[PDB]
Amino acid sequence: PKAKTHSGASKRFRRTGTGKIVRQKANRRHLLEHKPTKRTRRLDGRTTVSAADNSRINKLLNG
Amino acid sequence: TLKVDVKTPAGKTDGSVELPAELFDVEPNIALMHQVVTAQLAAKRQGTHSTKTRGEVSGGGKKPYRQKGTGRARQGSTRAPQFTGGGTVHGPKPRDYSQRTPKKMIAAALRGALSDRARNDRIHAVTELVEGQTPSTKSAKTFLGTLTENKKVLVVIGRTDEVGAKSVRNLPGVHVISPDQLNTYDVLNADDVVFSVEALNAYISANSK
Amino acid sequence: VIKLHDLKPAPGEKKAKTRVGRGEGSKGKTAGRGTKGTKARKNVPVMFEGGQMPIHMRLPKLKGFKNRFRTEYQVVNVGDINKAFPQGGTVGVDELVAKGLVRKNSLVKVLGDGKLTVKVDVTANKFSGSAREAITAAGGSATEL
Amino acid sequence: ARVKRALNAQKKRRTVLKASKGYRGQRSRLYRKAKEQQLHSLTYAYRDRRARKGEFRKLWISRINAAARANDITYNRLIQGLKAAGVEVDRKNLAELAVSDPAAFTALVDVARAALPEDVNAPS
RNA sequence: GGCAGCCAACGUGUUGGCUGGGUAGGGGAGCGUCCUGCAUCCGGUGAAGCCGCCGAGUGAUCGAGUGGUGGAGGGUGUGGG
RNA sequence: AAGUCCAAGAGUGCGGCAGUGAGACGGCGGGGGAUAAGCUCCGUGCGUCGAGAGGGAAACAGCCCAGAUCGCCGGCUAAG
RNA sequence: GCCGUAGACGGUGAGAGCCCGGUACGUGAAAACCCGACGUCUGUCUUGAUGGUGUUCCCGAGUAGCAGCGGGCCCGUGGAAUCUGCUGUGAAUCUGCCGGGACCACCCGGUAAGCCUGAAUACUUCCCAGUGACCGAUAGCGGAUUAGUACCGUGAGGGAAUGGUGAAAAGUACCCCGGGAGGGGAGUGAAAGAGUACCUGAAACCGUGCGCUUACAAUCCGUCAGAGCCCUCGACGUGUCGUGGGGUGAUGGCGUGCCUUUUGAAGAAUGAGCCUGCGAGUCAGGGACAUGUCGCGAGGUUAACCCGGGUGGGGUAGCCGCAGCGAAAGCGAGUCUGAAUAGGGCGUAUCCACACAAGAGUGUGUGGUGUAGUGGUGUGUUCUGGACCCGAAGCGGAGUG
Repeated sequence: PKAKTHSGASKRFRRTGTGKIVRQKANRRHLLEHKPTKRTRRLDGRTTVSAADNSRINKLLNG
Repeated sequence: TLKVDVKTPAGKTDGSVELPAELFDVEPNIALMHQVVTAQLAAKRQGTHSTKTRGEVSGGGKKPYRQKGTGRARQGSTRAPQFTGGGTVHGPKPRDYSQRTPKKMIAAALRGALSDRARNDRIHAVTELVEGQTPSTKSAKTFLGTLTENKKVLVVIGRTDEVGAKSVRNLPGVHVISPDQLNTYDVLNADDVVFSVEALNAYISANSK
Repeated sequence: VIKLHDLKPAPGEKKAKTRVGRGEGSKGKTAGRGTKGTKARKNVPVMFEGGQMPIHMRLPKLKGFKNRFRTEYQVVNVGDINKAFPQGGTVGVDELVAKGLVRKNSLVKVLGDGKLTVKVDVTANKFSGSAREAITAAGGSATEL
Repeated sequence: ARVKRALNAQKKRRTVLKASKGYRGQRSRLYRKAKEQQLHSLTYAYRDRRARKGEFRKLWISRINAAARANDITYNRLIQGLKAAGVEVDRKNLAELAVSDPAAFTALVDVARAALPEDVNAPS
């Protein structure tokens, strides 16, 4: 039997050209009125998955 | 390019064959040859061994007695592994042992084996094993005795030559094979590799074309 | 002469299997599991973090869609063409796959990375601006399929 | 390949049971009880190999003190005097002299007494 | 006085300096059992097994050292499971 | 700025494999309690037991001395 | 010495090509059946084909389509296409109708509501011939022995244990003790330390004989010192020492079982009467990650399948590597955001030298050196599977009372 990739992990995480695993930041979907624009601007884009989650994220992505 | 002289059953020398360097002068590779021969034996082995686990042992579908009160150990089936007559926990099951070694590895191992044979001067070319149309183990034995005095000899004979196959078939240490089916295990098993001339040219043409 | 009993594995090839739970000398009575618990008996799923919202559920899904009508190209740079064709000449997809530069039956786009110093007649599905200029400057034609 | 454990098992069983000969009761007949007693016996042997040196030294000191007091000197003063006179004889051979050569022991007592200070309680 | 681990020095393996309690656990190297490819040796002038003696190794253990009993198969080296 | 430096077998980064996530008592600083508990909750480049044998405390995990590679029918000491 | 197209495998008084059944290789069918071939026989075409020109009729009906409620599709009702069940409603015959993931237009494909069809594929109750880095009597089928038997249950149903004398019975004539059983002589046999209680014959357990020790003594049953007695190996005299070895041990010091599980157990916590057998990290997959080792190497490699009495030879379809950035269109050693040559994110393997700038941490440019993956296989983890082994109360389906 082949190994199945985790669907949520696949939809949440991507990889870069060298192998960095990349995620998105939270607290941005709604309730945006009282959030200042400075805090809103640090919450978008992508960030590298922290070294603690690297192993589990790789496991979920590969199999 | 080492030479090999052709002999005849009559005892005379017919001609010479030129063994290509790319086939008979490669450097032996012990680890590669060991891997290939081990893979060959693994493919040879048949794994028709089996045991019945706790599931396929007959009976034993009922709890033998109550969980509590009897003063004995808890048992859930009379066929549990710890029972006499119970199933086997991690026992043999039929399995396929053959592995997928690359063709380049296989061919290089065969080249190394035949190259070692050539280097130690153990390759013989023969126009024909016995005089045609009737098998004769006596004639074949005499000719092979004049050829090599070693115990185990491989004979590489074409598919259509029945007289030589039937003639050397019964000799104890002799193994008869086709030029198409040359393999590292057989080559290393033999002390001497006795080629028929047509088998030699067929092998050389097939591998160099 | 090499016989069948002279065949040995390469040094460091084979490593002795770890047989576990075979006495207190090596790995006894627990087999490297420690005392009781969950891991003492079965396993723990990877996507499980003890009860709190797992890492794959508390982050937003990556934005966007996939666009299954995407036209994907296999790319080759002018530097590789320069290295592989010292004598110049016509360069099409057939010889680009012959010299092992792109896949066999794909779409080829040519990119201008290296330096081109030979006369070459390139034919491809698509060309980049830099690649086309670099090919033209060396007196070659960038014929587009 | 089904393997029978008989040969491998009886090897160690015979070894332990032979090593446990002369024990009393179940400890010389039964493999498990013999194994337990073997654990204890080897622990005791290892401990007493260390403690035997001290026990023999205690015996030697007792004999040396007995003979020294027969020569009208105490053990501590005799040892201090022998240390001062530079005599390097150890307690085993001192006890051997005491039991076997009383005259030689008396000579050593006299040497120690001569090398002792005039007043042993003086602050120097 | 004997052994082992790490490191250094000099050389085609010796010397020296430090170090060597240990549960969960990690790492390295090994003994014994069976079945096998290949090569060798022993065996009704007595194999295996079992019971002893006399010994041996740092350990699991060993005795191509020897007696008794027994009556037909084993040992060794190097690989495979 | 030095020291240790044929070692602490030290720090830091990444990776393979873990176990642990019930602690105890003793010394100092505290809370709760009656400034009781062999009580309970914290702090401590504090210690020991846990996972630590040997000597002393009569016996006596946690106190004092001291960290067991092996042998010796050698010597000097620690607490006592 | 001989045979060998025969040196496969078994038996025969111990390892047999030449003693036997056989083996290689050839021969054999009255009858029955199964295959083919040629015929009688049957059918069909021959009152028959062709290439052309312009109009009406026909081309599968309670069907398609639509609606309601469902099923199944990667698709869990979602914008829900295609297929399909029940209930209603219900069309046209070719400028017709159905499909191209709601729908509409255009182009494309096809011609539903009639029916038959081999091969490639799946399985073995049964029959024949073989094979095993499968088991060898607590194993292997439950069943090598009376086996679905004995026994248990009202019933459905559950369900065992029990192999080996010897080469040949040559299975102990006869005598003695004994009511017999059993034995002692005598015989058979190479062996009766093979006597139908029978190959070998271990441990627990139970005796008999001999040596030392033990009835003033508080013993986790040992250990370290150790008198005495006894037995051996040597040298020497009449019994006395040694580089000795063994067996017992009067007496002295020291000394709180094993395992689990615990802060902590000799614990008055748990488990174990004893011995002998058996009883727990295994296997599958081009699976995932890491690390050895081997082949090739900017390439590596085949899957199904085809041909070989084999482990060998072919097979380029695919997969991985070779360019990245972006939600995407797209652009590309750059790219995205952005009005920005204005900063930032990601990327251009990595190093060295040289210039230009800056000391807001260094950046930007020119040169070189140049980039390492992939396929087998060992090991450690991991995924899906009963997944290291044992253990509930209970839950479903079908039956028996």
